[PDB]
Amino acid sequence: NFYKDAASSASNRQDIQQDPGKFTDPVKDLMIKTLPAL
Amino acid sequence: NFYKDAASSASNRQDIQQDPGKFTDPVKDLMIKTLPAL
Amino acid sequence: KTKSMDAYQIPVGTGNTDKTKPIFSFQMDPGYSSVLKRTLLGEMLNYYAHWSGSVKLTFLFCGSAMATGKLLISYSPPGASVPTSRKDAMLGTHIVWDIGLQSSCVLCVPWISQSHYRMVQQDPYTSAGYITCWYQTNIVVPPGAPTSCDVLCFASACNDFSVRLLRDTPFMAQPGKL
Amino acid sequence: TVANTQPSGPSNSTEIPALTAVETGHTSQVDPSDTIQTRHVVNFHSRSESTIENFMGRAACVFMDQYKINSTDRFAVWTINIREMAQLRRKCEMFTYMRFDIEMTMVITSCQDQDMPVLTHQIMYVPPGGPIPAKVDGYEWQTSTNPSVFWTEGNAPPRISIPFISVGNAYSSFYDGWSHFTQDGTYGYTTLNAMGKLYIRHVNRSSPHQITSTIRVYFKPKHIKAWVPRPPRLCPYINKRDVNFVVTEITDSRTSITDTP
Amino acid sequence: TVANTQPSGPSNSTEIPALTAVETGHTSQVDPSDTIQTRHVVNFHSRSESTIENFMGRAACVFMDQYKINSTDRFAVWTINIREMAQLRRKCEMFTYMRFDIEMTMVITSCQDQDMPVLTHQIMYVPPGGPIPAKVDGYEWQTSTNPSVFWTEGNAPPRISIPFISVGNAYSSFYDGWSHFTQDGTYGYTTLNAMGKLYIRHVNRSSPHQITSTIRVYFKPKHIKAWVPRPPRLCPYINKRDVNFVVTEITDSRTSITDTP
Amino acid sequence: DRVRSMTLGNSTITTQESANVVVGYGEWPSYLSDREATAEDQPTQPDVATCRFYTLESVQWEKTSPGWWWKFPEALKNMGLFGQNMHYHYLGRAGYTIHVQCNASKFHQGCLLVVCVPEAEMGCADTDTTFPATELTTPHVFTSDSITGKKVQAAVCNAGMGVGVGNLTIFPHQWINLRTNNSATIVIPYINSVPMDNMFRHYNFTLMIIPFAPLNFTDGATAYVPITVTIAPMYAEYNGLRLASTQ
Amino acid sequence: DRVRSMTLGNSTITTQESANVVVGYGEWPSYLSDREATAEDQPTQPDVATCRFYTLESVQWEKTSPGWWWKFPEALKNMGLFGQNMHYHYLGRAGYTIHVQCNASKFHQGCLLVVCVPEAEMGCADTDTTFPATELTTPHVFTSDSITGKKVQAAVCNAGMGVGVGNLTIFPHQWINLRTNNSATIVIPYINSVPMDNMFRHYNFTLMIIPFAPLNFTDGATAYVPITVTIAPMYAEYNGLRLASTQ
Amino acid sequence: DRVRSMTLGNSTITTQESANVVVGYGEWPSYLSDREATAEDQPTQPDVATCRFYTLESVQWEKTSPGWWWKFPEALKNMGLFGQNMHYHYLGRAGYTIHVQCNASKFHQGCLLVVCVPEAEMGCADTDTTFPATELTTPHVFTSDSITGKKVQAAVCNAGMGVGVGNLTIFPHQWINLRTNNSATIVIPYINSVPMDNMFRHYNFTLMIIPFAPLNFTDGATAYVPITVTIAPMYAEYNGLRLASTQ
Ligand SMILES: CCCCCCCCCCCCCCCC(=O)O
Ligand SMILES: CCCCCCCCCCCCCCCC(=O)O
Ligand SMILES: Nc1nc2[nH]cnc2c(=O)[nH]1
Ligand SMILES: Nc1nc2[nH]cnc2c(=O)[nH]1
Ligand SMILES: Nc1nc2[nH]cnc2c(=O)[nH]1
Repeated sequence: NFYKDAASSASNRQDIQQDPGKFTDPVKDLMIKTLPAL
Repeated sequence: NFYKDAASSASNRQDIQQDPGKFTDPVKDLMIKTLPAL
Repeated sequence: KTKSMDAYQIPVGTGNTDKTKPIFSFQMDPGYSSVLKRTLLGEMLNYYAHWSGSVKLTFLFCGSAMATGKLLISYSPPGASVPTSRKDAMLGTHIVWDIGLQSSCVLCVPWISQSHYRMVQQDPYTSAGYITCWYQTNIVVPPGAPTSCDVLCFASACNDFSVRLLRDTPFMAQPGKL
Repeated sequence: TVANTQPSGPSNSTEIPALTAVETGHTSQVDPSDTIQTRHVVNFHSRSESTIENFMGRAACVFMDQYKINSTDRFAVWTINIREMAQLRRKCEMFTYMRFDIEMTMVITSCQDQDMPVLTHQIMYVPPGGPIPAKVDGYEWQTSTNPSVFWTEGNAPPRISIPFISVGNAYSSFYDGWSHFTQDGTYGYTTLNAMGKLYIRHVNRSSPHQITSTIRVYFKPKHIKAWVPRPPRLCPYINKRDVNFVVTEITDSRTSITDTP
Repeated sequence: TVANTQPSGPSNSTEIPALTAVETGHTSQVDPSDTIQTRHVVNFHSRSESTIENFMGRAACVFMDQYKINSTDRFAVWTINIREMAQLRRKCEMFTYMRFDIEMTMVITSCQDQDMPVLTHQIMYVPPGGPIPAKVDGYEWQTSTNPSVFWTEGNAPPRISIPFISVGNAYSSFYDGWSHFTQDGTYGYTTLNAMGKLYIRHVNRSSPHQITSTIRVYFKPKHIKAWVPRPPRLCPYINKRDVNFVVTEITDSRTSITDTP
Repeated sequence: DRVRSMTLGNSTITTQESANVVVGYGEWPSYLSDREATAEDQPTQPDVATCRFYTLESVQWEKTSPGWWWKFPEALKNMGLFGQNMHYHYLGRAGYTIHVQCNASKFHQGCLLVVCVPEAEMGCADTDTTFPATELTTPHVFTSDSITGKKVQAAVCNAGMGVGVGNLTIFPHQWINLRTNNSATIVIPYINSVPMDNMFRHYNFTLMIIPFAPLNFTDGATAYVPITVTIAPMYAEYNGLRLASTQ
Repeated sequence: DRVRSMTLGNSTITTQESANVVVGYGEWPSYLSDREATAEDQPTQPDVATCRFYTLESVQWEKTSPGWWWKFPEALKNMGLFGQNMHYHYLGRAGYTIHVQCNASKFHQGCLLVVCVPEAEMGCADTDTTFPATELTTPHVFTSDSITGKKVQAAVCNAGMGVGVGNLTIFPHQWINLRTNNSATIVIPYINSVPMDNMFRHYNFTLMIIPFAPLNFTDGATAYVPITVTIAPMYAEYNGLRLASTQ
Repeated sequence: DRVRSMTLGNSTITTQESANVVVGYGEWPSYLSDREATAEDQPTQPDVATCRFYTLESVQWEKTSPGWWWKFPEALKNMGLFGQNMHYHYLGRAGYTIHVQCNASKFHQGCLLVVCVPEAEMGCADTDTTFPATELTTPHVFTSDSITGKKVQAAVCNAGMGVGVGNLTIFPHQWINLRTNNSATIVIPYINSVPMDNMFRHYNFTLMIIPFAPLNFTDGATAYVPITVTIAPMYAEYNGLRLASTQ
């Protein structure tokens, strides 16, 4: 970090995070893979 | 190492390895230099 | 039928004719295939050059509650021609889907590839197989229910799916100043 | 890395992973380990290049305009927006809200339509509401509090970093709403786009011959946070101040439902 | 370092190091210490410069083409392959499989066939399947996700590093196989060569006179792993998409088997 | 797990064949926190007067009906005290339990897409003009054709916002498959780039109901199959009292 | 306990209205043990190439259709790699998951007997001669009459083997009652007097599907009601490699 | 250490004057590991049905015969169950014990080079066209001349791949010197840039047999001296079942 400003920094490409649970299964009642859906 | 990427690095010229046994004598039954071949 | 709603629905009927003919058939590679290049799987895949992992096809049956049936959805890896009979198609990774209360089925295409990645563009070296559907038995409907139903298809990636080499998408095709 | 494939065997039981209900709004979480018999394979594949920082983190062209040396065609003005060019627009119109700070890189190439001495360029940025110059000897150009870049040709392109300068907690690619409270006036994302004009001119006073420079601005988003994903654009980009479109086919056609190459 | 020579003396015994059988597929491991009498010598000679990293690790020319400023001859296209030029081809056609990541260096020299202002060049790389430009005002040139290098003349040559972008576990110099599954279509290594086209143009809009630039791409392999060595090429390199050849003498001739200079 | 009940502010909803409620993006709505707020004025929180089920006008679903869209919060104006607190306040949040319900027999077939799209910025029918505000907001209908004029481009393949209509599955959504369920409940937390926003000039989301498989039935079955939308804001709070706006 | 799934060697079977699978005589099939074996040669065990679901040709079930029979293992020849390992090997075992499936509406009625009979030694139509091998093995149909000629006696009351057809319930069997289930799964361990036997000249069992209650439906219901047989060998192993036999 | 025996899958090989077996590049073949695999499907491992000795058609070795080449795996198609598992599967590995055997008297002389070359990408006879697939695959013969046409350039000095034929010693190879040995056994692990590859469109290696010292004998000795190739895949495994390919 050669600059004080945070916008004047390298892109944080290294970090890898993900939460696909908020898109693929956003349902309230938990749905088990094994069990029937209903 | 001034870059995060591994392809963006210096050539590893320093290391010197070799295994000439897999080309010159690839035979199954070991062949002694002293003994006759057959 | 493309600039309409009839592009999404797959016509499935009850009859005596054409029960030894496929219901549908298309390429499995989601980048260049004229069926699933536009899906959310294919839209995010066309920004990339390489792709790996299993895709899965989900089939929602949009018939009546009294109409029952069984369908054979099969995947056959490349090397041979398209399966032309149900006998040749039940040799690939298939599923016999009984249609009942659940009314939905997932065919997981199991990623049978020679290499670790495949090209999104169409090349012979890394080409995916074929996804064909067949009548396992038939669709059977009561006297008063409508005899022509249709299956609605879905496609998404599995948890081991990954894309590998960034490129530009060919879809936008800007002509000039906006 | 991505998830490994667990080994499975022949199964005959009252459990049904394949049977789902799409009408639950639920995407099935099944793997090929649930449908068929699989071997144990160790996936060393990573999703490092599909992240939003790697996807959006490439410098895309956002603005091209000419300005001549030796009137109002002597300098350029952009009134900053992403919507000038189609390829970066489709990446930014893919997320509803997205929060990033960008560095911009200019590629300034002068071309002769008698010898140019050397060309030095000024890229002055006025934040919204500032004084705009109407001439090259404007008086506005002196940058007491406006940021400005001076660049002489033959050097590296001018790269400077910009912070997240939006009023809201995120930039909005789409604004389904009106400008006035009576539901009147300007519709769409134009209302939210309050980022100042960008003024580019030759600080060379004149030239013996007509020299036309063109500038190419390249935004590269970094430190990117994106919310509420939406499908990519299908139909082209007729306008810049509105998402207007001619209706287009959803997908390329076939001859039959069974027809395949 | 290489192995030292152990001292030996006069020997008269039932052991025979010289006697071998080549028909065993076996190369004899004998030294001059086994055949004749030797002194002890300490070999400080090393094999550091015969390694694959030092042998292949030199930048070789792989592509030359012209593109003019002020049609389709306004920009260049390469559809990347090693096979364009003969000297690096013979080093890469020496190993069957080889895994390396390369950095490419461009040498761009503009020549006049009235004064050029300054020339800035763009080297855009489209990965396979991407949109190709058919014009200089293509619209493809804006590089939202294509890698691209902008270079103005009079500076250091543009060097960037490239990863191992092959689908397979190694690049294949040779592919004894067909393109289609019915043993039809394209034969040879062309089928495997799926690396995108390389597009080079002047980002200068025009010029008062005809300027012709030529580009020279220099691949230098690094982090090199090579498998299955094969003999070097004897006969020349008639084609680029196939290993086709006219039959040539194996070695230079003599007048007699005893004849020597 | 097919029967379900929702009780909000003296109004309960009964369903017996339904999928489970879908929580938009996995976040349940709530009141605005003290650290993410921006207006230093005590907000109005009428939890039982406004956060309750409001039933919109039902629409007839036919064999050739393309689809419908509503624009919320605005569609809920002049409806109960939720619309009165819009006219007197400048800011607002909510969380909109959306209960779309469409019943049929076991001899009807069809499949609806009930999708909530945040910021469905529509497109004008003629590409060079702008259309009035009465075009956006009896819900507006899609068309299985191409309209022209000073209107929103209400073709179905391009769902109005200019995308593939099959790709609207990325948003929080459900399906009403008439063989499985007769209702679809979607819970939408407050989604915006700003902590509070005005409810009149800004449409936080639109509710698109699009039959992918059209309605079909033989003779004798009931032809009138209506679709009813029952939307209930949740955790609604208001800020910026002033004189009532005339809209 | 009505939904069930069977996954064998990249081929799964989904059913949602079914009785539970019937294990023939309470023994699940397995590989041949070292103490009960007879051939000192390493057997071929291609568990995923042969032990998978193979779908036979479907047959139309009519109001007056008497019944059908298949003869296995032979019926599975020239079908996939299970039939290729027959032609190159002299011995063989398997365990034959038999999944017979026949769907209908709630307005169709009928009742099938899906019975697996080990060693269904048939009888000739004319009592003093012998009939060719093409008579035994499009499955052969029974007849609701008495045939004459150089044929298998395919009357239904005497099921071909000369017994009471109602007494075929002693064998491992299920029923497809169209009001209850639309499939019948029978698992058959290797039943023979010998540890391994040739698969061509010997028919270990036959699959008889006999409608006790005939198919009936009013006008408007679908007349074409097909019966599909999906047989999958299990724990199949082979011994005695040789040149391929031309049959 | 001159006598040797190789027993694979009910087929043994006896030799009494031979060099020891050469293991290609010092790696013995094996099954694909779980960390280096790419296809999540259970592979077929028929260890005794396919991994056994297959004997190709023998060729006559004359005083002026230039040489021969086979292309494997493809040369082993429609030969036993190793060729049947090619037609039904999409992927494949093996390890190919190659036993080339050529016997003579003590009054014959000659010296063969039995070399296995991975990826012997051949060259066309006319330098500007491409040759059909029947040219590559009765093994094709080299010529002690220069051919022209739509053929593989089968000159011997340039061994077809355009190198010095004396420099083919870099590959795993043996010599059949008729005074020393009458057989040459080469073991080849799976050598490819990919973990599994299709066996039809891709030729993993070719077997080149080139007499450096030609056959010579006086009158009275047997003129017919044949060369027999006995190739046996090892650790062969298959993936990707489908319908049989017609090739
Ligand atoms: C010489 C000084 C240059 C300063 C330039 C300031 C640039 C302003 C920031 C760019 C605006 C980004 C807007 C993105 C909105 C969206 O994603 O829709
Ligand atoms: C401006 C961006 C430039 C990026 C250029 C990417 C170059 C692709 C990698 C080079 C291909 C190497 C192929 C070697 C194959 C072989 O050894 O036969
Ligand atoms: N009733 C209810 N309250 C919550 N608070 C946070 N999550 C929830 C939820 O899912 N249901
Ligand atoms: N999967 C399974 N394996 C068995 N092994 C012995 N009995 C059984 C059984 O009933 N089911
Ligand atoms: N039989 C045998 N098995 C091995 N496994 C690893 N190496 C060898 C070998 O050389 N011979």
